[PDB]
Amino acid sequence: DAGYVSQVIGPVVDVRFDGELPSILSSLEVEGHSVRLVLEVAQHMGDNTVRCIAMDSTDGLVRGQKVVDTGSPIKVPVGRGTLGRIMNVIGEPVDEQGPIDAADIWSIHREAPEFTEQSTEQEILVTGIKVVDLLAPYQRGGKIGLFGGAGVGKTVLIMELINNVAKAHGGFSVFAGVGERTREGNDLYREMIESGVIKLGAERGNSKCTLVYGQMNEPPGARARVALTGLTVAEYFRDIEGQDVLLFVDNIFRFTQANSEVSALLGRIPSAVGYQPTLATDLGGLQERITTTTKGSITSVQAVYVPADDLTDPAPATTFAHLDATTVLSRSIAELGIYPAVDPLDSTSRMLNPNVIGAEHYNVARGVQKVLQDYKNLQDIIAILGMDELSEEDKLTVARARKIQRFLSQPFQVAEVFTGTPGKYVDLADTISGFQGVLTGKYDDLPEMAFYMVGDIKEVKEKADKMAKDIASRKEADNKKVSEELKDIPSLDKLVSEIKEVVIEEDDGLEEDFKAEALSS
Amino acid sequence: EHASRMSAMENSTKSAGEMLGKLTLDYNRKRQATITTELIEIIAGASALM
Amino acid sequence: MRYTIMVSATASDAAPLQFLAPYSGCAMAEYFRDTGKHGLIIYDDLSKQSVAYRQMSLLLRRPPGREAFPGDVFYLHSRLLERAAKLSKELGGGSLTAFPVIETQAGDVSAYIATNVISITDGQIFLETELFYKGIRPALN
Amino acid sequence: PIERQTVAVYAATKGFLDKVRVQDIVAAEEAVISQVNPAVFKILKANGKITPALDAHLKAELRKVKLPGA
Ligand SMILES: Nc1ncnc2c1ncn2[C@@H]1O[C@H](COP(=O)(O)OP(=O)(O)O)[C@@H](O)[C@H]1O
Ligand SMILES: [Mg+2]
Repeated sequence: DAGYVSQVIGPVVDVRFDGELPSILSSLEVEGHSVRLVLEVAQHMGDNTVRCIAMDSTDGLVRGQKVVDTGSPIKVPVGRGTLGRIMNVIGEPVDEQGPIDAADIWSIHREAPEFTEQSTEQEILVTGIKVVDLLAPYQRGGKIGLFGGAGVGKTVLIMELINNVAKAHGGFSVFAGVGERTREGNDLYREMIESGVIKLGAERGNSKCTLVYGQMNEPPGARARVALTGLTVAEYFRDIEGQDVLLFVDNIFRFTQANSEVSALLGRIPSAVGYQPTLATDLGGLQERITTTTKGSITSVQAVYVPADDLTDPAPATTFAHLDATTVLSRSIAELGIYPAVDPLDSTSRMLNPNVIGAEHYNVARGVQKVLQDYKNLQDIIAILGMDELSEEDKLTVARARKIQRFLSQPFQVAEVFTGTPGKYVDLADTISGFQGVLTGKYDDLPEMAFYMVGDIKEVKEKADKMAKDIASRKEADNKKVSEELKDIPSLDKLVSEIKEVVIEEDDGLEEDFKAEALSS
Repeated sequence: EHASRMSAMENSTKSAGEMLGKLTLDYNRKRQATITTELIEIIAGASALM
Repeated sequence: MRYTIMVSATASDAAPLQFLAPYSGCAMAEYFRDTGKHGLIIYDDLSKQSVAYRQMSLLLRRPPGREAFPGDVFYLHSRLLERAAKLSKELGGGSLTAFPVIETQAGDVSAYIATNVISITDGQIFLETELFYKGIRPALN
Repeated sequence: PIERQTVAVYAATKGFLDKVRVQDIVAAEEAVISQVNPAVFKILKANGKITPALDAHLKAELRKVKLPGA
């Protein structure tokens, strides 16, 4: 009736079943474990043995431990009762707010929709980020990828896309935290209590977001299936309630890394640079479910970590064919201080056709990319020689591109604690109007750093007029202010005497604490 | 001045061709070595299963 | 579409089904070659077929070679691409023109599947991304 | 300590350590930490901020200092 553990090697458990093996992808429960240990059948090994991956740690598993087949795959709660909650990979609440109310429980494994129920509709998703909505504009209903190595700004950009797109739109949101830091998953949770996206207590039904978290400490079996769990919550909102969903996945790279960590223990000889042989089809089975169908619409935004800033690597390179907008973030843009560090040339969207976004958005975007590409072909000769042989046609396209480079920078409303600047939402029309000014020489007289970290072209003129006030405001405070004051710069021990001297205890006293922890519990 | 810059920029295209030739020999050696290295990693992982 | 067939083995399809789709698309296109008409076959991402075939071979425990590809991965693409011919006049005179599509990474044509298909095919249309942002579209090197 | 780091970074970012030879900035700030007031560190450690009652009061106390060369 039930099976027993026959082999435990790392996160991969073999379970021997006397009679009627469970199906592949089905969920098994190990009873007698300290925590709830869910296994998922990866393959039939062939001697009435299945090979499984564990959704938790296998420390404490014993050969011979009873394993109960559940008869179905991993089933998670879906519905409005998950809005405002944090789920596990297996659907357990990890926010300590009680059990999750469930309209239905759904298998996290399903097939891709079909070819017949695909949606061929392109409408722009305006994000407020002017480098995005100019050069690589996002599609309302399409898959969006945020590429970039470690520390270029994938999580700040995906945080700014949350409060610029999900903070006011019609449907619901799902954040799938797949194998990233627990600290920033708590930062995202507490930011959405304060923003009112997640409401706690009796106002929980007015939430607009569900978190599904599978962060870095979880075993590779867990992180390989969180993206399927968060997608299942998004697939209920699309298939059953028929409405538009936003699905944010932080590092879809970690889904491919997690399958790669168990892959050799599942008996697979490795593929190229170290990934599993099923790398493209494991990834393709996931991304083909995140689609706009004829029932509703899932606007996916996936961060993709590129390892060692390498877009050639097979896990980022496979993701590129799955997306409708690939915002590529670069370290060289980040090292100059342009934030968001979007590579303006490498970012590609499918909404950048003239018959989709119009001609006055397409030609500005193709004009901005031409001036930035020409500058990179001159920067080979500027960094050697130094722009005194550059024709004053080439000198103007260096000054125009350097204004274009800073004008793609924008202060983010969520990066207000990194950059000391309140964030700017730029509308789509003000982005088109601004870059058409910088391209056609309408703003050639303004300084270069007047474009840096501003909203639109009206705030370049409110910053160039500000800096030309405040550089000639230097010499008021030179000849004075050293002495002769109203004595609110007072004497020495005047400022030392309001120092409330805190009592130092001059010994740690932990052995009195350690005995006190023995008497408690 | 133009005729000594011409002899100076001839001596630096040679120096940037001699350096480019040593780098391409160094790149082909690294190109051959990483193909051997990735292949030994693949056969070792296969021999551990077979 | 009144002249086009589309053979579509998408990303969620099994790796055997993406391996066989250029061959089953070629057999559909070989109908027009063999009956005197003219064909145009396009294998868009033939480099994605070879990844699907490498998946089947490592899982069938066939011995891997360079970048874990099989031994017969040159024979995979050559046996497919050599079916694009111009027939002689006593066989109808029909033809099949192939356009395999190979995606390089950082313009590396020394990659293993890329050197295989460059050997098999007659020409190449190299599209360089540096010319793509200079406004030169089609970005033909 | 963190209060002598920010005072030495104040002495370099408020322009008090140009006119100083670049070879002996290492020995210039060894004066600057030792020749300013030992009570100005206690206020910066207790406040944690360099207050408006102190950023002039320290930059006018970063003038009564003897730097090498000068
Ligand atoms: N838009 C931005 N504005 C200001 N600083 C940024 C921005 N994006 C990234 N950064 C800086 O880069 C650091 C790393 O960004 P992070 O969001 O952690 O990217 P990743 O998740 O790719 O590592 C941040 O802590 C922040 O200091
Ligand atoms: Mg991150």
